[PDB]
Amino acid sequence: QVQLVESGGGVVQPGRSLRLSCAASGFTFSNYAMYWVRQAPGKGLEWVAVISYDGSNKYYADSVKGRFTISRDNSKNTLYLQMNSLRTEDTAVYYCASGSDYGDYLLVYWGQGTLVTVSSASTKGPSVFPLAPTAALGCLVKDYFPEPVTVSWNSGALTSGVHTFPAVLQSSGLYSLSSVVTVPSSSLGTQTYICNVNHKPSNTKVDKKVEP
Amino acid sequence: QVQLVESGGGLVKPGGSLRLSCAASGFTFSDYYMSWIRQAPGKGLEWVSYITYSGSTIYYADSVKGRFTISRDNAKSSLYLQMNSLRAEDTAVYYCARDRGTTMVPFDYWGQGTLVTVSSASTKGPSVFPLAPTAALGCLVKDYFPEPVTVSWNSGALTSGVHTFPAVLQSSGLYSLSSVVTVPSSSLGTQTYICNVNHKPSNTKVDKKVEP
Amino acid sequence: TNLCPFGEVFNATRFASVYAWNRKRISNCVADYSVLYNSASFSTFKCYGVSPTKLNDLCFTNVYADSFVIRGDEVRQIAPGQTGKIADYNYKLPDDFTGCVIAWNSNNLDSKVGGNYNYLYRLFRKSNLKPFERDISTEIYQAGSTPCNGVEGFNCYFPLQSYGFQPTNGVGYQPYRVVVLSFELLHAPATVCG
Amino acid sequence: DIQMTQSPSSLSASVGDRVTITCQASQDITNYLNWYQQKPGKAPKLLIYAASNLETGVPSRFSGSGSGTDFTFTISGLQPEDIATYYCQQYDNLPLTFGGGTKVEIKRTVAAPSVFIFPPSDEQLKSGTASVVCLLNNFYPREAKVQWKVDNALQSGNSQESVTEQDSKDSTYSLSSTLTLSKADYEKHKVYACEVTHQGLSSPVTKSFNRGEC
Amino acid sequence: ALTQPASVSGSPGQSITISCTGTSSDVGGYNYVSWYQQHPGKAPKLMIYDVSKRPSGVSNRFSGSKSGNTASLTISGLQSEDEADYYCNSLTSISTWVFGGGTKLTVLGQPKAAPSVTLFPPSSEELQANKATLVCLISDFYPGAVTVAWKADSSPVKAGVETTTPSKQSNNKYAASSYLSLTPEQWKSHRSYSCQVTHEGSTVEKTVAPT
Ligand SMILES: *[C@@H]1O[C@H](CO)[C@@H](O[C@@H]2O[C@H](CO)[C@@H](O[C@@H]3O[C@H](CO[C@H]4O[C@H](CO)[C@@H](O)[C@H](O)[C@@H]4O)[C@@H](O)[C@H](O)[C@@H]3O)[C@H](O)[C@H]2NC(C)=O)[C@H](O)[C@H]1NC(C)=O
Repeated sequence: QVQLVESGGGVVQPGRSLRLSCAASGFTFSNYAMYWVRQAPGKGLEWVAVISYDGSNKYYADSVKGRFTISRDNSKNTLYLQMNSLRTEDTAVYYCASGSDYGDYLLVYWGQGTLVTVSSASTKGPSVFPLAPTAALGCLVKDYFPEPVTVSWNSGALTSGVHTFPAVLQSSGLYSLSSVVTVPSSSLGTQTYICNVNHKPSNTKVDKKVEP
Repeated sequence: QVQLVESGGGLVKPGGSLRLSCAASGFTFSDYYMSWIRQAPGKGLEWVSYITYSGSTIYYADSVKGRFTISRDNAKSSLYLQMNSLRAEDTAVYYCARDRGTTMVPFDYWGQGTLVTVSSASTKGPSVFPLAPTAALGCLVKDYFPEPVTVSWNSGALTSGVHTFPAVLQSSGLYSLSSVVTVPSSSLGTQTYICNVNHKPSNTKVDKKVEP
Repeated sequence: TNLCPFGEVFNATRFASVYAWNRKRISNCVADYSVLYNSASFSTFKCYGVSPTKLNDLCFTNVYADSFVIRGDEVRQIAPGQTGKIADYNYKLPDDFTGCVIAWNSNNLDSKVGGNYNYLYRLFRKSNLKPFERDISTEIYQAGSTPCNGVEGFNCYFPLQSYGFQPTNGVGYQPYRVVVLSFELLHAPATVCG
Repeated sequence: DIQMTQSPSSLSASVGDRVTITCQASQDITNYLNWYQQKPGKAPKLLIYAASNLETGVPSRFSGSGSGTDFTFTISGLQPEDIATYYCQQYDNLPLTFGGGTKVEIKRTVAAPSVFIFPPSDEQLKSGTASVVCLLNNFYPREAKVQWKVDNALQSGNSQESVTEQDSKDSTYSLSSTLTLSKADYEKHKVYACEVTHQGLSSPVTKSFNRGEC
Repeated sequence: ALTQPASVSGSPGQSITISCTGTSSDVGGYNYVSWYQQHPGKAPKLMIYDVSKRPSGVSNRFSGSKSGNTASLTISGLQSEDEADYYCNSLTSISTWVFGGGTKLTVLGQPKAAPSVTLFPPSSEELQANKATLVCLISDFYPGAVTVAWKADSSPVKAGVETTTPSKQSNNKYAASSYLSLTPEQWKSHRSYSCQVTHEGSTVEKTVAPT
């Protein structure tokens, strides 16, 4: 079936380089162009580059021109990216574009996309502290890096009144997240609340017992 | 109709570099060879370069090899040339010549050409002085560089009885020409006249009245 | 009692260049040309000898199908007694042409970014092309005196060159596919009707 | 690398005359040569290609021939507009080369030189120099002598001659003799006169003036 | 970049129009329109290309057009699912490429929701590290309008605030967090710090006192 699978990527430091790829299947890869589209977190899109159908012609965005190289291979049907001279602005999720039929430069099939960030921030484990005063409670996962950290109350037992807030990046470089529970004051002391914090880039288990 | 407009030029430091172009029109630019011929001021012609249709094969003159390069672009229908490590004696008017066209005929309508010089003094503009008395009129331009300088009387209102002398080199190192116009004195005090100077290397357009 | 496989011809996914123009002999059908005629998806539809409506309700004995890729500005060259690159060296309909010519915009299918280097067209020759004359020869013609020896150089490179076909071009500078019909009559009974 | 030889290097004739230019090759080249025309300032233009063929749009009065190594080009009748340098170039071997150059003038009987004299502009006097000019217009032949005389003192060594190319209608010449000096000594002197000694003249005529008068 | 409305809204069953304006060199010179739809966090999907042409699969309710240097997309019969972003695109004959911009569409079916705000004094363990980040947690507001304005005893304070763009929560409302960065001498010397939020003009007061 007409599908696309991106290679992958992760956090990187500025000024460095990185290679990205894209797996194809279900169509003649050797008879279409390829493109790459990037989208900043919570913003619009932006064209990056194009590559001709036979590794012949190239183009680049005026922002990326001079820092990127494209390369394909009709044998393995495998397209290759190479982001060089990494800049923190380039942090976005990059999408592998079709070059589909019944068309031209336009984009159709739109493989899922790999999130890649550029930030030289200190990867710090999650330190949790209670949030104690329909009274609410919470746990304080502040000054961590990178995004994200998943939370769970009582290992999948509490669900009514769970929201995720914008933990926008502190300009220092470390995020700060939390978890909430909106519960009437009648059932605050009867049952217990535990915030199961899991920082999977570091694989740590940190807990705390909050009580109003 | 079939033309061949050339790109700019002007002064270039010794050993410098410059890019020349040759826009086309009136013929499928992808069906003709190309060649570049240069002619020093008041001397014989001289073949320099010769490029085939696809940039596959390239030829240079034995005196210019290792310093010249050609290119093509079937899309823009425009031939290019970049010259590097310029010698002083390369100063000439480099034309834009096709070769062995579709039918058979060689070296067809190849056109005007652009001056290219090798010197370094300045790019100053001219100064004008009038001349008044069956008499004649004229205005004198003096101490300008570099060539050329075109002059028109009353924005080319007069076509007959006009003369322009080809400029020479002054001992200082500049050029200076002269232009005179004759007319019966019946309309001496009645009609007025101005010569229109155009020094493209400086665009210093100046006009001046001529009356006793 | 089967229809002509016009689907695989027109709706084909791959076309050959003009000098290597392809040919498919087609016969023994029940033919409905009105599905194309009234399709109104064709930027141009002309032919000479019989009108479309009158030919739809008429029987014929033999028809050929040919197709290639040309440039829009040169579409007019596909007509009897025309001149130009294609008329001289790539394709030349005879004057008493009795087939049919159709062409539509295919900028959405055949053009490609950066320039499609696939299709070709012949450039020079020692003479004019006869009717339906195919010349696949890439032989280096020699208009000089020194021997040629195959290699491409100072005398008369390949009589084969590829279009640009950039999609960013104007109307006439974009490829328009074409299918050249041929309608002939012989002593054999008419095998295609409506 | 093959050298080409044009002959001769100069030529003059009147209207209706027939002239012939010759081109001699170094090695064998069968019928591969062209003939060019370059009016001054403009760009050249093909006249005859393959040393035998007539370019379309060129007057039939041009024709030449030759084969192998020796080639010739002829002009049936001159014209007041066919005054231009002529060029030929090889057509076979990789390193193309052109001819050597040959001019073609037009011969006339004689023309009397008209004379004028022009005072320097006051604004140039404000600039601080004097560039006086003596005009000779619409005469023949191209050779002529111009002599300055300031306050009955002959002046030579600081002159400068500029001669135009011959005309196309009457095919005459014109020279603008400019004597540039500083305004200081130009004011030190008072009377100026440029004298011409031309063949067409019968006596040396001299236009003059007096500084400050005009 | 092109021109797009930063926001747009309507009622279910209505018909909306969205503007996509650029220069004349690109959108005004070619029939090279292209429109898109992108669900949150998912992969975009082609909807309209070059005039009003639709990929096989999308319903006929979509409709777009272009005039002068302006491209217009018109939806008929708004629905809850169609509430998502929309993007336009076209050719860039100056040998580059360009996208339209941003246009968030929100089909309003419910009038408005009032926020649920929670305030907590800083943890006892945070103060021991010379740190006191007063944090006020907000939830359950709609539409996406919440700003932070911490209230001291008798003077406003916004020093070192972490202001957030509202994010739609699960119950068709929004939710947000806060972090107040004042010195420990600012945290203890005050009588009672109050959390004051503004959502669609609504304000709920929550005060904290050092205990
Ligand atoms: C080459 O391929 C073409 C693409 O498959 C072939 O075209 C198909 O031929 C059929 C023959 O009848 C056409 O038929 C009808 O089309 C109408 C209109 O559909 C449109 O309207 C519906 C809404 O009713 C809309 O949803 C569509 O998107 C269209 O806008 C249908 O209503 C009929 O049921 C019937 O299908 C097709 O239109 C035509 N396809 C296209 C894309 O035009 C063509 O026949 C092939 N050529 C050969 C020689 O085989």
